[PDB]
Amino acid sequence: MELTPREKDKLLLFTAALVAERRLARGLKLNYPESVALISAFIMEGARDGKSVASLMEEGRHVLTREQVMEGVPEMIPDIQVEATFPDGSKLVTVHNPII
Amino acid sequence: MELTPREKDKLLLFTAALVAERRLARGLKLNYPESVALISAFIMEGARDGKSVASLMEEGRHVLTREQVMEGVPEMIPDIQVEATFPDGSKLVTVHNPII
Amino acid sequence: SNISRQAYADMFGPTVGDKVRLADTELWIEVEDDLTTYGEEVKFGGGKVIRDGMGQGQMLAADCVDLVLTNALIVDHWGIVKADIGVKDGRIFAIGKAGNPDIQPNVTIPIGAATEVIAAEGKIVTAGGIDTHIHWICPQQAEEALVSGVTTMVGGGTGPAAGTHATTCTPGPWYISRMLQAADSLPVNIGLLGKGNVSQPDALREQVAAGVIGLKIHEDWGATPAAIDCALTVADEMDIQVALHSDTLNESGFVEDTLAAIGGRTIHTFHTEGAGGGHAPDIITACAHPNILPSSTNPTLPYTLNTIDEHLDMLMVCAHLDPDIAEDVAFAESRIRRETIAAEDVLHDLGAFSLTSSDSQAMGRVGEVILRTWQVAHRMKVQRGALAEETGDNDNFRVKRYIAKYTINPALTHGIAHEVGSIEVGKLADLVVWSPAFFGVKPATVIKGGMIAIAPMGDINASIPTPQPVHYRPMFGALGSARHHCRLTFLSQAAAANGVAERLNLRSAIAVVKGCRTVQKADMVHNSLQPNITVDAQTYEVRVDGELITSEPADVLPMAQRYFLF
Amino acid sequence: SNISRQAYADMFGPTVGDKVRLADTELWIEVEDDLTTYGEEVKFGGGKVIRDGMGQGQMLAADCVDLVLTNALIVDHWGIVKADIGVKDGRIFAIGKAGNPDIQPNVTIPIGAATEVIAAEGKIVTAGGIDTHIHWICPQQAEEALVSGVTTMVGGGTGPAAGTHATTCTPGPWYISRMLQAADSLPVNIGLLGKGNVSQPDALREQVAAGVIGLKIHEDWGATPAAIDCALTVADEMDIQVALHSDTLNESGFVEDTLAAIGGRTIHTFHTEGAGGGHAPDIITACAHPNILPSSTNPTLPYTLNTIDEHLDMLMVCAHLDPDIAEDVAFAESRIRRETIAAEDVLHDLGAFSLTSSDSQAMGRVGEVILRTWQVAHRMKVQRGALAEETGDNDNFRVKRYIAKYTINPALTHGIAHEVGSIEVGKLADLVVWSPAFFGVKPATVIKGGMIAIAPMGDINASIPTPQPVHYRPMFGALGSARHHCRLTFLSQAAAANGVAERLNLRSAIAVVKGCRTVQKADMVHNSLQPNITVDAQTYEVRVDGELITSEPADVLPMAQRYFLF
Amino acid sequence: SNISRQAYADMFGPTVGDKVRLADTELWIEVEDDLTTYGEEVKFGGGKVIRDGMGQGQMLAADCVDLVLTNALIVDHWGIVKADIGVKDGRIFAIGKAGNPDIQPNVTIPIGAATEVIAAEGKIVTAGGIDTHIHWICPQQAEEALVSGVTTMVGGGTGPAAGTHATTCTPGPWYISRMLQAADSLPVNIGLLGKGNVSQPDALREQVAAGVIGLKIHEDWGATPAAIDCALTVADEMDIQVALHSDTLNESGFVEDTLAAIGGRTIHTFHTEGAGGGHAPDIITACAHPNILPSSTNPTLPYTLNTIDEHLDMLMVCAHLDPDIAEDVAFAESRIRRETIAAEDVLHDLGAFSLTSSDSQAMGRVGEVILRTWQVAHRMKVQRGALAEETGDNDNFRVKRYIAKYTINPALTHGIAHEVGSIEVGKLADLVVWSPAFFGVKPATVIKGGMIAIAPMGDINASIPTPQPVHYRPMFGALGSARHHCRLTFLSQAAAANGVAERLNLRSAIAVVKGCRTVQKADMVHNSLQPNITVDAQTYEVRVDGELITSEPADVLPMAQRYFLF
Amino acid sequence: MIPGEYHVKPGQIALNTGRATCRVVVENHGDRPIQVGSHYHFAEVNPALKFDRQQAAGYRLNIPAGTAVRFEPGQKREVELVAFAGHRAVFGFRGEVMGPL
Ligand code: NI
Ligand code: NI
Ligand code: NI
Ligand code: NI
Ligand code: NI
Ligand code: NI
Repeated sequence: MELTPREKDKLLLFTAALVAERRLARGLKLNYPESVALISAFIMEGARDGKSVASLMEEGRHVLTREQVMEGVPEMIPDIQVEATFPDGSKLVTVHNPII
Repeated sequence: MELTPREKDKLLLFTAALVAERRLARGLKLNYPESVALISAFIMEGARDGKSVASLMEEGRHVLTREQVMEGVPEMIPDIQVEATFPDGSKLVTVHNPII
Repeated sequence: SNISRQAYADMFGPTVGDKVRLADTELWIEVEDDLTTYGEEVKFGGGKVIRDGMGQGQMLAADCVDLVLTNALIVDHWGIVKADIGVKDGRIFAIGKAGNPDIQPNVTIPIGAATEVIAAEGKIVTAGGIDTHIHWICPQQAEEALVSGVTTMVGGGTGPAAGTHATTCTPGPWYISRMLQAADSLPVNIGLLGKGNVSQPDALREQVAAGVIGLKIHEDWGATPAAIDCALTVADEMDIQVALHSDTLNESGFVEDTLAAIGGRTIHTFHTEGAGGGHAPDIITACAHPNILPSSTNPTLPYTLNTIDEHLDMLMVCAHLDPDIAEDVAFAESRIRRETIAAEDVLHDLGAFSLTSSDSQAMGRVGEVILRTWQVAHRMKVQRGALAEETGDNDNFRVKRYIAKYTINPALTHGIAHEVGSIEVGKLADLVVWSPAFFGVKPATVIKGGMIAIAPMGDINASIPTPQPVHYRPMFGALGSARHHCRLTFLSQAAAANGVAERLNLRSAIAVVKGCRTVQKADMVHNSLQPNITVDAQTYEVRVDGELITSEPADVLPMAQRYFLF
Repeated sequence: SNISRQAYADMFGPTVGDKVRLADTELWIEVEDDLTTYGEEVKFGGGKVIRDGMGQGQMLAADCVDLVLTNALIVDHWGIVKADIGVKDGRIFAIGKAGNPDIQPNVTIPIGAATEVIAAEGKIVTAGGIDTHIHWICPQQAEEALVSGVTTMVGGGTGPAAGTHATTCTPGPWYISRMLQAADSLPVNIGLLGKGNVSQPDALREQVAAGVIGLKIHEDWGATPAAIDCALTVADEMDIQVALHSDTLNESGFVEDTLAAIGGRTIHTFHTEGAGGGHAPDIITACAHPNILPSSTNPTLPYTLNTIDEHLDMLMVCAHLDPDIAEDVAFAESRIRRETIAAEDVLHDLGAFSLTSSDSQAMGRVGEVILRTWQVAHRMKVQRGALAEETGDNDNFRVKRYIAKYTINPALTHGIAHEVGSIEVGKLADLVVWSPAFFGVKPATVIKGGMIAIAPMGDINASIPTPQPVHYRPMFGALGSARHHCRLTFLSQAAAANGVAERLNLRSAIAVVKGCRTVQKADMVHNSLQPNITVDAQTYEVRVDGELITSEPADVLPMAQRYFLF
Repeated sequence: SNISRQAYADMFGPTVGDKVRLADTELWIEVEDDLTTYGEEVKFGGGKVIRDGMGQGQMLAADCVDLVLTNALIVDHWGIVKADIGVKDGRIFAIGKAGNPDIQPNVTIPIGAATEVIAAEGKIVTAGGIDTHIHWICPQQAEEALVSGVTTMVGGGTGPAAGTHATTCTPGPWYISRMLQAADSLPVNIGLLGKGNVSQPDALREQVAAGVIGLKIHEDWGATPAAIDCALTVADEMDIQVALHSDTLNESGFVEDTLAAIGGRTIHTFHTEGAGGGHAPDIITACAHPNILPSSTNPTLPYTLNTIDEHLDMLMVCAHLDPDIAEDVAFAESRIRRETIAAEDVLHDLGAFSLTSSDSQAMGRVGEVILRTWQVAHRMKVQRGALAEETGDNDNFRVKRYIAKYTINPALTHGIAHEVGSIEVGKLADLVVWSPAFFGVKPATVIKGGMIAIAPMGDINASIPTPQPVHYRPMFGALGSARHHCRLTFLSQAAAANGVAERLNLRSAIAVVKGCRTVQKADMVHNSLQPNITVDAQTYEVRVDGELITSEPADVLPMAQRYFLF
Repeated sequence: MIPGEYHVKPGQIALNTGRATCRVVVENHGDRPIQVGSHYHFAEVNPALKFDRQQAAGYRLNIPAGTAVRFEPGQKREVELVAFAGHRAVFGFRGEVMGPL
């Protein structure tokens, strides 16, 4: 595989997302780290599919709503940022006020 | 659990395989690292079940086909090797030209 | 006897006339020369050539090399040739024909009892990359860079602090001393840049005397004509380089005023295209001057479909700006221009821009300097075709022009070319071994000072080094004292003379920078063009000799989704 | 001109009169003072104030600070004020108004070419925590503690061995020497405790001469009146502190006998509530004496619903007990008492208990010393309301009282307050930067000796430091020699004089403990209460002046499920 | 009073006459002796024996041990006994009865204020393993080996380079010096092997003078009679060991010619069975000679169902062979023989083969040397029953015979038995503590030079060291200077005399090898058989005194799927 | 498109040109296989191979570098040799020359 440090680091993010993904499935209100991880992993898969940066900046605001997270969590996340390999190389996706 | 460094290292492989496994489910054509990880994890579970080295050397060539991976990927993988604990201890499984 | 060319290729790697495509790009190189004697190639293994009395001689250590890279395909600014590489005392000893003079002809690289062997047949060997725009935001950047193929890192910083997030400056004696001590722990050659923004010369001399090999003028600390003039004066008397990031706001004057302040003195302009910083919107015109050594930072290389979208938002978090404050956002659009972003790629292809760097964690990707340089080459071949200098049906010249951008050119610009920057005898043995399919993306081996420092490694408990999982792990060349012995900390001539290494009790090898004031655009290997370039103040259109310079954004690039897991 | 208070807050952080809630607790602090001159605040960035000739002067390194923390909101035992923090030579230089005297008024902290900047506007800055009850069970405890905001660790141990699992003792010269050498590799200030249980004075003197800054009397090694008397005698002649864990079994006598053996000599009582060890069931009465410096260990802080259930089982694995042997379990119920567990929280709120510690991996959580101290504060405000000392509509006094428990008080108790423990000029620059929303839970930056040692860091290959995943990674202040230069190994005056640092060839900075015998309860900042406390031998009820002291168990706490992934 | 044997076992571990099964194997050991005085056993904990004035005395540091392993069940080549182990100055002080002479009888190991305690009741203690066939392909191999219970590693290499992938050779002065410096960073004792394939004596002397403790003759570098003779001549004059991997191709002669070249001089034959290398197909006959010290590499131990299948493919990647080239594959079948693979297991059981090693990442598993040795013992008991030397209804002799294979025998073979190899007074305290259920698989504690270096450790922030996840983490004995003090770098007498340690500025303790030329087969503890063994040139059948030597392949083995996650 | 693919021009490479060569009939009289490397001094191969050792003096096999010729027991075959170059000094092998020639 020849995994570089950055690829191995993203495996940590992906695994953190698996944790949140299951808790949301149970119907729990997600906390701070669970929310950032869930929305971040969504964006990474978005890039893998070849969606544009512009598309993800928008779709990323519809992953979790205010009624799916704990009190005060939406304000603790003014934005979320993550990079992934798009068809045209590494790009940065910034999602402002992701939870509403 | 008393996990040794080698057991912890395999957890990285297993997790890399989870990534590929989902992308294949989406119907994406797998890239280089995703392919090596997917086929490798298959073999590890094979050993866990108690399949012989000879059996896995063959079954490992039928995990992914040429139409399920990106262009040029089958040639980037002339073989795949992985070790796992079989009923009779650690053994090495070599799969030649796994993707066809 | 006789052997077919294909079987030969499979056994000893390609020879004269054979072509090899670089990774998954449209770039093809052709072996220009082979320094071997057919039938006398050295190969390692059971029953092979390198054995006592055969390809291995009876000479003592002093008369043979320590390491030999067999059947290597060298790609460097001077040629794309097949030959053996001999390494002795951590330095490139020779490039020739390895073997035993006792029984073999034309041996220039003797193999003895004391010689280790690295089999490079079927592999491409290149010098280690040199990134001169590093922000020391975190120590983890070194391993990242090393894994990508960059063996030398020049920049400034003190860690994740506002000043370093924004600028490449290790402020003052205390932080310089501290960072020089921390550098011994890192597996790459390091040189530090101090804060050059001051109108008092002594405040700069102290920093150079403390140990920095250059000074960074950054607009966030005030890139005024007085500050610039001051830094260049001390640079001229201490033989150190100046890196510039000009006044984007045009607060103290326009590009022509900064250029006037510089007064024809030598200077390395960071991110010359401007997105990463500089006079809006014509900082790019600097590439026309003989005293300017221009470089690009990597997020704009090459021009793609998602480039502009990603940029508006990135340029905020870096400079510590505010989207609510109009003045903090009005220049964002003046700083990010599609027009100059597209011209930059073309300017590299022409040799107008001479270096590529990252701008690590401050609008740049530390592990993508090599990767993006080749992506630009691929895209330019696709769009513009062959270069006027090409000869034969290959891309050899374009490859030499682009590889020089992150190897020899950065070394010349910062006065370290006497130590690193290329595969030439006498230079430190910082080499990278690549498999053609992963060229520019994932190295097979990264050698520092004659010792492998990082390489892909499989299951540690496996019966061989190849079983999964295979990921990059630190080797012996990155351990304690072995590392100290295989890396260089670059000091200024003043610091060296002052006994800084002894005072801080530095453990690594020490090198000294020199020749920073005499280099000019004409000295940049394969990239010495001085175009008559203009920028339209309103349309932002870039023009060279009246003709419009532009390019189209890529939708898909090589060295991307086929190699990475994320 | 004029600026509204809200916009001002968003730009430079809160000012006089503004309140900020700490994390998700019910605690509110109010800025008591602001040391700036309105309109002259220093801010870093493009076009901002800190630029040559503007907010940055022309002075040489010796005349300006090395690091400046701009617009900081300081929370310390002495005040909750807004000001700039200047750091020079790894020490707190000043707390005032930073800038350039050339063009700005009231500058007490000069910024020059050699000054690095850390933007603290909108952030809370506090001293580094000090945990004095560490069991050196594993080296990994240091990073854990550092990430939580604890910069100094005092304790004893030799690794995961039965003796260390149970007690904070580095037994004898050999293990002391070995652990002192190992300490150079850790990114926190360290002081060691030896085994103080001996009735032969010379066996103790040797340990102090070997390097320990204190001695631990633990019942597992025999906390008899003879052992106690012996340790205190040597402590008195060598100026080192004694930490006690008394005879729980009442084998040699009751609490009053131990107190008699102590004879009014200075002593730090570990886990004074008793669950973590001590005379059953009245070891808590010790907090009434002027010579006793009482502390709590953290698993009992604060009293919650799952506290008792978890405790019965935890108290087994630690002391190396057996659930089958009746005598090994009969005292479990005598040691874990709801009555004293509830009184402890109240006693902290009143200032009867003066310190908080962990008791790492031996009935304590190394990374939760700060976290739990604030949870107790929150719970006490909720139950008891405002403290008699409060002034204004805020919780400023309660905050000062509780922060002192893990900062200055532990430093006074162990004779290191001359070096660390608070933000006061001359003290080592061990500072922690917090974002109000994560106060007490997850630090934005942890500074050791003037260098960032650990901080949250995102994707290393990213274009900025913020992209995911963001987790704590070691910085330059934690690397080789830079670390040695930014950390302190505390020695006893005897060891220092004997040349122990030179003999073991210790690489870090060395500090010496002093003033361990003269501190008394009256010296504990904000926590000097000596209550007339009694414990009912049968009901275990705690009473102060006849009134019953108790509290209710919490079902949910702040700084818990909203911040952690597991 | 009186106590039943079962309760006694549960409290202090098994005593004389009690049996314990090793892990999940069919092997049973029986306590042969107990050195305690019933009722006077020392136990640590609250209310237990080791307390001031009781089981702990008043003696100064010089008169008591630093560490005491209480109630240990020792398994060594000399006995399987119950006793206390005293460690002083990093060395085994005594094996006897620990306590306080003041009030206890028969105390030979005094416990004082300076004594740390490790509770070994119910645990098995053994010496640290010694692997003499290490390929330094990556530094990560050390932690892997340490975790398995191997405390000393002897081999050669320079990292992941072709030469090292294939051979255990650190080629020449430069690489030897570099690797010796890198060794200070590793937590295991290390000794290096140089490239012994040369027909010029001076090229070898230099390597020994540079620091190697032995020379490896490998067929890939030419294992010719001239090379062999040359290496043995220098070995004889410098007192260093020679490791051999003979001419598999029979190019320079057959096994009898190599044996002739050796001329009765001392030599350690690597992988004597032959699969891992050596004259095809009778290299195994070497075990019949008095001057040959034979060892096996681990992938062939023991003979199982998947052995042959896995081997054909493994033997390719290692030697750098090619499946297309007929000559590169024709000998694969000549090298991998079911006949010799089955005889090897039996030969170990008989004491014909004296050592076990790994052959790390070059046809061997670095973390399975101990594990596989016991799997062979289990399989041999199952197939052949009790050994002729067994006494009583136990497997004590077979256990002593097999444990010697990776402890004392490897130490004798390489001239380091004066320092390590067994639990005997005066030897370095390299000890491993095992829980009977995990014997040979996963250690409870690994002690290096008197300090725990690696051990299983649970949640770092937990209230105790046991909560999940529990995995192996480095301890204090593996940190900076503490590690340097607890590990040994073995030098040759020449290098030591030449001042190599001082010149390279080596930080660890230094030991010197001696007695490499005088050891012979008769000196191998419990494994000195010299069978009249023959191999049929065609059928490859192994015969000892005419009788056929063979065994059946296992389908399932202990110490496998029940303990590992992958 | 195959990443890193070669485009080898067709043809052949002539090996060890301009050097003396000779042919020798060799036969393995041993009972175990023998394999000889390309650069091994032929005159000093395993004594079980019967051939004119006097003719093979200073010669090695004329085969591509790194390859080998195997001789099964009883195998008889004619091989082509090529003369050593350089200093023509043989050191090592069975130790029969250990000097020039
Ligand atoms: Ni810039
Ligand atoms: Ni920059
Ligand atoms: Ni305690
Ligand atoms: Ni404790
Ligand atoms: Ni071998
Ligand atoms: Ni080997």
